[PDB]
Amino acid sequence: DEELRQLFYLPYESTSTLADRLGIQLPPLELSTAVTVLDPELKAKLGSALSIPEGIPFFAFNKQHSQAVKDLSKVFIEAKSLNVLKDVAIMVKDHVNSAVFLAALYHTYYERKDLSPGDTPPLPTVLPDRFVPTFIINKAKKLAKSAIINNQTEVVVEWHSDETGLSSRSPEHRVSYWREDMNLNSFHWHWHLSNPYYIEPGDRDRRGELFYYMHHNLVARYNMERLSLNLKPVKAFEDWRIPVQDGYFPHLTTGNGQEWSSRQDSTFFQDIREIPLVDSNYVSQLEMWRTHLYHGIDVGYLIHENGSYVRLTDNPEVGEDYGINLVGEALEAGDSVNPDVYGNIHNLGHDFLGQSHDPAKKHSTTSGVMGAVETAVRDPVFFRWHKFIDNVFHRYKLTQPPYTPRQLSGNITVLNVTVQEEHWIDDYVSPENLLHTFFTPKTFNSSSGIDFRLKRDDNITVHIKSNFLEHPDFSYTITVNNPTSDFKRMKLRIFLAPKFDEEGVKMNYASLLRYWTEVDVFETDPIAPGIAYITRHSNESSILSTTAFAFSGCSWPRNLQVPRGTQDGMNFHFFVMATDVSSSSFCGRPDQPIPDPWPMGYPLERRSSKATIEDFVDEHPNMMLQEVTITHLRDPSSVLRRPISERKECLLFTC
Amino acid sequence: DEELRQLFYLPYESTSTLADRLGIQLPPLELSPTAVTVLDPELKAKLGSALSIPEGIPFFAFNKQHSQAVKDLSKVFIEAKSLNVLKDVAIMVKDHVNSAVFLAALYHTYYERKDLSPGDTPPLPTVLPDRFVPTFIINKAKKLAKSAIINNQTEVVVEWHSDETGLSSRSPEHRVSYWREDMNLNSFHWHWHLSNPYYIEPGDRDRRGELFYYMHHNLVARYNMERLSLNLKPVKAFEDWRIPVQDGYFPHLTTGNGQEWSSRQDSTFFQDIREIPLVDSNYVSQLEMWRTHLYHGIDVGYLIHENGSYVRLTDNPEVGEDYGINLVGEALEAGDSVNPDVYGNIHNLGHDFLGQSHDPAKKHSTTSGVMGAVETAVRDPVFFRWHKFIDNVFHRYKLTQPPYTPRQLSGNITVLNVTVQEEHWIDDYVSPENLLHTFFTPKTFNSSSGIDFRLKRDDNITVHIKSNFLEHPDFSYTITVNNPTSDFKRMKLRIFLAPKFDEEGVKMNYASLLRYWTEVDVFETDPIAPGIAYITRHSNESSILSTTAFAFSGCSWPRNLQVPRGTQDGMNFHFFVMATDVSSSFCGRPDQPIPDPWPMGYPLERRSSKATIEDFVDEHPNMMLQEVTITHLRDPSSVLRRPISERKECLLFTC
Ligand SMILES: *[C@@H]1O[C@H](CO)[C@@H](O[C@@H]2O[C@H](CO)[C@@H](O)[C@H](O)[C@H]2NC(C)=O)[C@H](O)[C@H]1NC(C)=O
Ligand SMILES: *[C@@H]1O[C@H](CO)[C@@H](O[C@@H]2O[C@H](CO)[C@@H](O)[C@H](O)[C@H]2NC(C)=O)[C@H](O)[C@H]1NC(C)=O
Ligand SMILES: *[C@@H]1O[C@H](CO)[C@@H](O)[C@H](O)[C@H]1NC(C)=O
Ligand SMILES: *[C@@H]1O[C@H](CO)[C@@H](O)[C@H](O)[C@H]1NC(C)=O
Ligand SMILES: *[C@@H]1O[C@H](CO)[C@@H](O)[C@H](O)[C@H]1NC(C)=O
Ligand SMILES: *[C@@H]1O[C@H](CO)[C@@H](O)[C@H](O)[C@H]1NC(C)=O
Ligand SMILES: *[C@@H]1O[C@H](CO)[C@@H](O)[C@H](O)[C@H]1NC(C)=O
Ligand SMILES: *[C@@H]1O[C@H](CO)[C@@H](O)[C@H](O)[C@H]1NC(C)=O
Ligand SMILES: *[C@@H]1O[C@H](CO)[C@@H](O)[C@H](O)[C@H]1NC(C)=O
Ligand SMILES: *[C@@H]1O[C@H](CO)[C@@H](O)[C@H](O)[C@H]1NC(C)=O
Ligand SMILES: *[C@@H]1O[C@H](CO)[C@@H](O)[C@H](O)[C@H]1NC(C)=O
Ligand SMILES: *[C@@H]1O[C@H](CO)[C@@H](O)[C@H](O)[C@H]1NC(C)=O
Ligand code: CUO
Ligand code: CUO
Ligand SMILES: [Cl-]
Ligand SMILES: [Cl-]
Ligand SMILES: [Cl-]
Ligand SMILES: [Cl-]
Ligand SMILES: [Cl-]
Ligand SMILES: [Mg+2]
Ligand code: NA
Repeated sequence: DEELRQLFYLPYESTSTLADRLGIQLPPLELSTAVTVLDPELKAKLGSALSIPEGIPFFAFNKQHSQAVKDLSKVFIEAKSLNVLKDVAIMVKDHVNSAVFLAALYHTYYERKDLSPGDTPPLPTVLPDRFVPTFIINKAKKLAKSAIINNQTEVVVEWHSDETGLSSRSPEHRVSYWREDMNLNSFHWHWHLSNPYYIEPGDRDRRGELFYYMHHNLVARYNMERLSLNLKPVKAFEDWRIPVQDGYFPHLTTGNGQEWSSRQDSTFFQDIREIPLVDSNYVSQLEMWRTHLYHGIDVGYLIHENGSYVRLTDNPEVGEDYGINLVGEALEAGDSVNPDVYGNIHNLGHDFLGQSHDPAKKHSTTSGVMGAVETAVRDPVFFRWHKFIDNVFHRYKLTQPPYTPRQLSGNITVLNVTVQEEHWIDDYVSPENLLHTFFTPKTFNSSSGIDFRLKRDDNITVHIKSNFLEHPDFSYTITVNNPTSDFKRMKLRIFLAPKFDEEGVKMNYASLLRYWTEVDVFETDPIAPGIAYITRHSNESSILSTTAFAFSGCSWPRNLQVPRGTQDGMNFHFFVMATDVSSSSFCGRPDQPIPDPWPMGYPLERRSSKATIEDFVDEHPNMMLQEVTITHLRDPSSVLRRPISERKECLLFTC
Repeated sequence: DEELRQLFYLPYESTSTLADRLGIQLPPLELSPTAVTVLDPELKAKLGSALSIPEGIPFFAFNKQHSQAVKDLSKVFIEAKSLNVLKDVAIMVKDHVNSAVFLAALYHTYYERKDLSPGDTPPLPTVLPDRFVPTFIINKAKKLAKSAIINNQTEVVVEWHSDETGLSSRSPEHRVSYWREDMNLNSFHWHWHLSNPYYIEPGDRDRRGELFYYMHHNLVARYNMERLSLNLKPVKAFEDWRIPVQDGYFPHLTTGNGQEWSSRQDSTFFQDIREIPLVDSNYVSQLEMWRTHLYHGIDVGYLIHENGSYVRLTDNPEVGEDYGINLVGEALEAGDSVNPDVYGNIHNLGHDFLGQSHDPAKKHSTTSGVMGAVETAVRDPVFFRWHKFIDNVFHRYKLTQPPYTPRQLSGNITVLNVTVQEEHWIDDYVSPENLLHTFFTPKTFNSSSGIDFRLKRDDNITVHIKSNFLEHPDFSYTITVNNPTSDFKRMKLRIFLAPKFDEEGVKMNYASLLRYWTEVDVFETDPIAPGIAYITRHSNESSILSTTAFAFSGCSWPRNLQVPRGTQDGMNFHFFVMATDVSSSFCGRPDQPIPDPWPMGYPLERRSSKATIEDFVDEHPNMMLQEVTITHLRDPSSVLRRPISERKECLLFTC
């Protein structure tokens, strides 16, 4: 139902206001203004859903907030039909926190089999306040008021990065376009609502490992963006007695008029003394959880709360859990084997950072953006926290034995690899193995999210325009040989990493492990004996799902599919492996197991005796190491032939 | 001109919006690159730097560029040939000037023009309610307004409590937030600085540097009395600028342009302000060297003029010589300093260092904190730490002065008796002699003169804002004196208040009390006939007051804060009375000299060989030391007779 989709709209307005605008029939009303009557029978089913007060965000990492979303979605998910779901939504909407309501709805599309996440509205069209700076939203309300007066039905407002921080004095602001990318922040929301740590254990396959894998890829790609910008790779925030050097001022205000808290430079990670105090958590508490978890990783087993020991291995027996998954569930934490011993490090860390401006709650303040999944990626400290988290996972990966020859062997030989950018501008054909990136404006209709009307009959639409990194489509072709006498199935596994570090030194195999990111991992049609060519288009990538919002549901943003690269051209490894055998691979499918038994990111998450990626690949005929150049264009038209006039004369052959 | 007063209204709206609402005839209009007044080139050429301050930021009173802009705009207003022309100029420039700069210039104009009276200016909270009322409350008002209009309701009242801006149970400084955030006190601060701006043409005020000292000394002293009433320790100067400011402050204020005031976390360093542009920066060690230079001048008894000559510092001046306290004040503020290059601009810049300490290198595109503006700075607990430092500099200077000689303290009139009596305020209770009370009472004002709450033009909506204030009953005092001479004698009575005991319960000696004395009433009497006379003064006549939520207009110590809070059990205060031989006193009069040649606060700002105030007063028949008790009532009706039936028995005589 596009009737269902309407429930996402105008989340800060009453159900009556939404219903009036949309011609939705309402259940009985009463005065709390006009508010729906909440049937006692429905209320009895709602668990803790109503316990979260209106006027604050959904704090996804907080136990009480997550339980409320889980409790509300439970009713939505268990509704006997979509018509009944629609009725329950309409009835409860006036009585639940709006962000909790929205989170529960999105989660419901992932959990219900008769709903598709691709049919949910793009998050920025629903909660534009989460992605657009305070001053721009305020400027839009102004422009709307004037437009209505002068009988203008449309207005467009826009902004630029030059307006939320000063790059010339703040190196971290150089990558704010990427951290603040509305599609990336929405992807983060989708990931956590598709794979919430509070999910009933068993209803996901390898969710702890997927937590590791998606965030590993998120951190790796961030670093590629940093290298593209002449920044040093992100440093883990691991010594928690050192103040967080780089603060962050989000410049965001919620639809309830609540401006998000900021964090000054040089703020300490401090004990959170909650209200009530008995709900508090402490830095040395998190440190001891970390100590316990490091011990378990180092000795190769966790202790179950039931007293038994659980082996950690990424070479499991049939029916045994993967060690990476067990560590992930313990670290997030989700379905931990022992909450009392290993704790809740990653989630609470978000809340410590998000409350660090007022950790003893003396000043009656809001949380910072680290406290919410749809905003946390904006903050540079997100990536310092996740580099720490990825370090824990890599610590575990290093305890695993290298893949054996048999574990890496394959029947298919990889013979060649070529990458070709598609046509994107007249009179230019990209040389082979060269990819480009550039900035392009995108515009969306914010009136689905914010009611800009002064009075009922006003006809006003506010469009919001801003710049996004983007790239032309590209394809690649893998040439393989099947030397056997029968048809062979294979999975192609393709990963990207920069060739050089920030010092210009070639990264060895060990260092590259921290960088490999998924380009495309998929099964081919059966390969006939002999030579075959397999061609994939960038829009088909395993990391994508299926107008400012190209891909819907849970998807790595298509516009951030290619790292920025540099004006001179930046060199990347393009690793290809042929191995014997519609949702984003980063997101998984709620109702299906991970098909592939190999660990996520295989084979490039384990140590090797080989010193270089070159030496590693040379050992295996089913692996090939290709190379591409990625070039950022400040002015895309620069690729065009310039006249003989205006042509530049070079001092040293090239200029 | 009540048409003049209208210019203060709806400061965030266009001139067209104001004129339309008020039926003001407009000059020619045009469309800016909406309807805006045409600004005559002839007027523009007269405006100096007034137009250089962009719309959308506050007036930053301590900043030299902002103050110059207010001075430049007010100049045109003040020099206008008539009030009709003044109104014309105001109407014409309103669309083209920063609104806070506009308002400041207008208030200053009432002080500076002889045909205008500051008492006729609107109360500041009715003009800029956003400066005094929390963000959440203004936003709640907008919501209540929208609903009211829809339901044909022409009036709405919103209110709030201190429990909503900080948590007293975890933040001792919040216990005195009611006083620091008192809207009348903050308005008084605005008035003081616009009546006595440091940028005034030198000579157009008498002893302005000394008045800067004196008003702030009284402001700090009264704050300390409020702290003692609340079982808080007296305020500590912020003097070692290497130490982070322990107590932060989150103002919870948002301007009418939607710009939320910056906050300051606990434990924030006082840091170099690297301005944009960088050449406009100032540095902590720079301020420290100005301080070193000033301490030196104070200690050796002279300042060095920028012309190379030395200027003696003395509070015993020759006729025609400046007062040392005045010279120090002008150097410290700074205002008409003898040597800007040597003594600097310590006090003003310190406000800006503190106000920008959340982002001192301007990396994060942020706004200033409340310390940057005169109408908000008093809210911040650090205001009083900064002013305790400032008062310490002034006291350092006062201590270099020789004690008053017998001749300087002698008088013809003898003080025989002193009595204080609270007026009637509740039926069936008469206050015992020498007992004063305080309690909290609500006050309400109409905010619709400041904020346009209309959705569309024809809406009839008024938003009242209600909140609690400290208050006290009227009181009077009577001084019994004797004139033992043979002719009529005129005298000035000088009455000061200070607590008797410090925070440790120890009797404060003479030296300690110097830091506490605050003006109660200083005034000249009618000539006193030979023999005995009784002089009775009502509290509403006090010299510290000027002449409905806003009792006294123009520049006045708040009547509601005239009496320190006191305690539930009753707190004891010295009430010092001196008879000396011959429009708030804190504000002075713009056009007239200080009539009294004695230093402000005489004789209780100099050292004495006498150890106690008792010993000091006993030496002089024209001085008497009285004592009063001040008792705060949580519930004012508690003073009433209770039913014999309901009285509870005490274990230890009293309970
Ligand atoms: C911008 O977005 C909103 C989507 O909510 C559109 O508003 C709808 O417009 C249709 C056609 O006028 C109305 O029938 C609906 O009642 C509107 N929905 C709501 C909730 O207001 C709007 O049309 C879009 N504007 C443009 C230019 O496409
Ligand atoms: C609240 O304050 C405003 C003063 O600004 C009053 O609004 C005026 O009301 C009169 C009478 O209706 C109008 O003619 C004026 O045009 C209004 N002025 C403005 C600027 O709107 C309002 O009346 C006050 N409300 C009460 C109850 O006193
Ligand atoms: C409002 O404006 C839109 C776009 O400007 C126009 O297409 C439409 O006819 C109007 N809608 C209504 C209901 O008046
Ligand atoms: C603890 O739980 C695990 C579940 O896998 C089980 O295998 C083990 O037997 C349990 N320990 C005991 C002694 O119950
Ligand atoms: C190749 O295919 C055979 C037959 O399916 C399979 O059993 C074996 O695992 C593969 N061998 C190699 C060389 O990896
Ligand atoms: C791979 O393909 C590229 C271009 O299509 C070509 O330069 C190269 O010769 C090929 N290598 C092999 C082994 O076919
Ligand atoms: C790839 O996706 C983008 C956005 O959806 C689209 O512009 C482009 O045409 C797509 N390419 C193809 C051939 O589908
Ligand atoms: C607005 O409402 C008030 C009462 O709240 C009323 O006195 C006044 O007449 C109204 N204004 C108009 C123009 O009707
Ligand atoms: C410097 O200024 C003072 C101010 O009174 C004046 O008396 C003195 O003559 C000046 N010094 C010189 C040398 O000009
Ligand atoms: C007392 O009055 C006389 C006459 O005016 C005056 O000279 C003297 O200064 C006054 N004060 C004292 C203490 O003598
Ligand atoms: C002062 O006045 C009070 C009350 O009016 C009286 O009781 C006391 O005796 C007086 N003292 C003198 C010295 O007159
Ligand atoms: C003193 O001022 C207050 C506030 O304006 C007023 O309520 C009281 O009546 C005044 N007292 C007298 C007697 O003027
Ligand atoms: O989890 Cu995805 O934000 Cu730390
Ligand atoms: O000066 Cu009155 O605010 Cu420091
Ligand atoms: Cl149901
Ligand atoms: Cl942008
Ligand atoms: Cl701590
Ligand atoms: Cl508590
Ligand atoms: Cl600069
Ligand atoms: Mg100090
Ligand atoms: Na909110």
